[PDB]
Amino acid sequence: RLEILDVTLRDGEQTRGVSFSTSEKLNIAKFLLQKLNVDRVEIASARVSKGELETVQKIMEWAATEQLTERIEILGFVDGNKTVDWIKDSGAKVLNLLTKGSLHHLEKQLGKTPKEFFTDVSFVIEYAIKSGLKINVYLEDWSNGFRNSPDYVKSLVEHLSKEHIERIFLPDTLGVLSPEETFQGVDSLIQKYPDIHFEFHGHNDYDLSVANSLQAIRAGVKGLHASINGLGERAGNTPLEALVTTIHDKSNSKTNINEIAITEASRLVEVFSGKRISANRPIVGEDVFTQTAGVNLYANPILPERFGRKR
Amino acid sequence: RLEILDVTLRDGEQTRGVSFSTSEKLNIAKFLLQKLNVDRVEIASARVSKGELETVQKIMEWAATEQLTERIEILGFVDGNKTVDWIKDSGAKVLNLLTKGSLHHLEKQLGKTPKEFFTDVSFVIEYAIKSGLKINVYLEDWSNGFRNSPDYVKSLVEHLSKEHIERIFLPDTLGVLSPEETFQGVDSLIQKYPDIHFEFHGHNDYDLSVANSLQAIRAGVKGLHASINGLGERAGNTPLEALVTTIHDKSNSKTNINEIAITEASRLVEVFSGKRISANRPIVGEDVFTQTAGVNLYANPILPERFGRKR
Ligand SMILES: CC(=O)SCCNC(=O)CCNC(=O)[C@H](O)C(C)(C)COP(=O)(O)OP(=O)(O)OC[C@H]1O[C@@H](n2cnc3c(N)ncnc32)[C@H](O)[C@@H]1OP(=O)(O)O
Ligand SMILES: CC(=O)SCCNC(=O)CCNC(=O)[C@H](O)C(C)(C)COP(=O)(O)OP(=O)(O)OC[C@H]1O[C@@H](n2cnc3c(N)ncnc32)[C@H](O)[C@@H]1OP(=O)(O)O
Ligand SMILES: [Zn+2]
Ligand SMILES: [Zn+2]
Repeated sequence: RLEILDVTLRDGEQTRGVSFSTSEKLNIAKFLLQKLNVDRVEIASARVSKGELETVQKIMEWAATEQLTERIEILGFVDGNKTVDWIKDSGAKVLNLLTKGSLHHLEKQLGKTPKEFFTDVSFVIEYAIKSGLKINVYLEDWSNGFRNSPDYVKSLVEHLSKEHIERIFLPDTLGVLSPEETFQGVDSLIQKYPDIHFEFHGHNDYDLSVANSLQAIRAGVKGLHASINGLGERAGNTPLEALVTTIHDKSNSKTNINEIAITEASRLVEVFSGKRISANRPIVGEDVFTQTAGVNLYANPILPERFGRKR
Repeated sequence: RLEILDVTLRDGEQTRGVSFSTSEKLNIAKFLLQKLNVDRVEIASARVSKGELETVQKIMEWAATEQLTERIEILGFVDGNKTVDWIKDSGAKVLNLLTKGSLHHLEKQLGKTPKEFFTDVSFVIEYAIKSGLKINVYLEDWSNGFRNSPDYVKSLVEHLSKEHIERIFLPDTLGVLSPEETFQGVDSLIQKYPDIHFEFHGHNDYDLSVANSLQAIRAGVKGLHASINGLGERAGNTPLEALVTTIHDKSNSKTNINEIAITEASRLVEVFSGKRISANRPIVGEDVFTQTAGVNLYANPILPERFGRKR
């Protein structure tokens, strides 16, 4: 009853020193969709470069072969026709539009009016639909936007509700929210728009992302974003492995993820990305199942074979 | 207004492949108390072995030299006179007694009665006081105990309240609590015993320890336990660096920790302990301040120089 969007290949790629080859991205994409069973994957950003375009084409060639094309998503921008054209040629059929979720960002980067910007947005969604694509919209910096420019944010959502988009994404872009705050901002929107599919997208700057994610689930979110090993730009995104385990054991909601493929997904991403995880990394670290001082008295609901390890 | 107990040298030492030399423990102890300014440090477990006894003696020799002896604490057990004798010779003046916080543990390990066990407990506290020591009591497995054997737990606390101990520790020994749960169990006790100093001690098995810790602060806790780099047996203890930053920015409570010594405390522990931290480790990872894709628009309250880095 909860969709899971993995942004490991995109948001996770932005990380310093990390860059996946076409072979690695295809390998990871196949695993997450077929083995780990994550609902969808965000494999790239449009207009990044050629090669990245080729990469998306191969994955779409494959994804088509497997009736999964609708499960791949591309991060795009409000640039008129450039993003949609790029995604059009890539082979991908889904665009996750990046819009300004804070009045502060809109003015300091674009220097536009909520009216002007909404027109630019409507064009892109308009042109995207016209081009056979589906659209999800990111309210970038929403975490700061609903706390400082709550009006701009309400009109932006008000505008997107009159548009034909699949989902609206509420990201803690700078990862500055506490769980109480995440609940407020999300509850605020879900209660005004009970018919829109919202998904929370947290970042782990204060090591609160999965806790925040839980509160978002309380507020009424229908999906969550996460990356393997919490790969991402700063402290990374919400760590997929701990989020799912936490959703399964500490919430009445469910997920379609196969807990058993969790250890391999991690090893895969760790090797290919080249970013080592600590031995104590929750659920997925090397020594996380080892209790040397504990002298089934100290049995934890977190067992090695539950995640495809030690058996 | 919130005490911080660092268990990096003890609970953190239990970790697989980790063992600090007398020189390293002294170095870390001095830094945490003098530089990082953590209220107290738990440097060892009594009766572990000789050498560890020597180590505590040197630190006490030093701590005395600096009028800090009352800030060092030793993990002890309910063994009659053995623990108190050991701590007596060590030089340490504070004992953190390990008691059974769950009826399940008491019976499956000791096979004793709440009455019998309380008598053994009262002896140790009795004999400890008689020996010039101060006492804090750990309700081991409390996280499972207040959810399954809430009665045993209420009498245990009821008994400890009639004793002359400094504080009572509420540990999520197996790290299985959600923030909502942590609030319930802690609020439950604080409301029955408004005059006792309770401290939460979380573990990061679900990557919820600092979120749990925040709720404990809500419930009315007066202190928190944590380890540098979240060092600890399984997923480790609550990560000190993220806890403090989170307490400072996301709660109305305060701490006496010097945020500036945070990066060095981490490097110190990482090297000496030999457990590498990931580059994305919140607040304290190598690339945690780097945003390569972010194109002061993306200014986070988490700056490098705030923690003694990049300047
Ligand atoms: C949640 C918790 O922290 S559970 C804590 C359990 N144990 C500890 O904290 C002690 C940690 N031990 C050490 O650091 C040891 O020096 C090591 C591990 C480095 C090397 O020796 P080990 O034998 O591996 O240590 P071990 O794992 O046995 O430590 C457990 C200690 O708990 C002691 N213990 C636990 N309950 C009792 C009790 N009721 N009465 C007496 N001793 C007890 C055990 O006796 C042992 O100490 P001792 O056998 O030397 O007297
Ligand atoms: C919260 C966020 O995720 S902010 C996202 C910002 N940027 C991205 O997501 C794109 C990531 N870029 C890449 O992966 C690149 O291929 C790299 C970094 C690997 C190598 O090239 P770089 O130049 O370093 O990428 P860069 O950091 O510039 O990426 C930013 C992109 O946002 C694009 N962009 C942002 N806003 C707009 C806009 N309003 N109109 C057009 N393009 C925009 C920039 O143009 C750039 O893409 P482009 O210059 O190729 O058209
Ligand atoms: Zn993001
Ligand atoms: Zn512990």
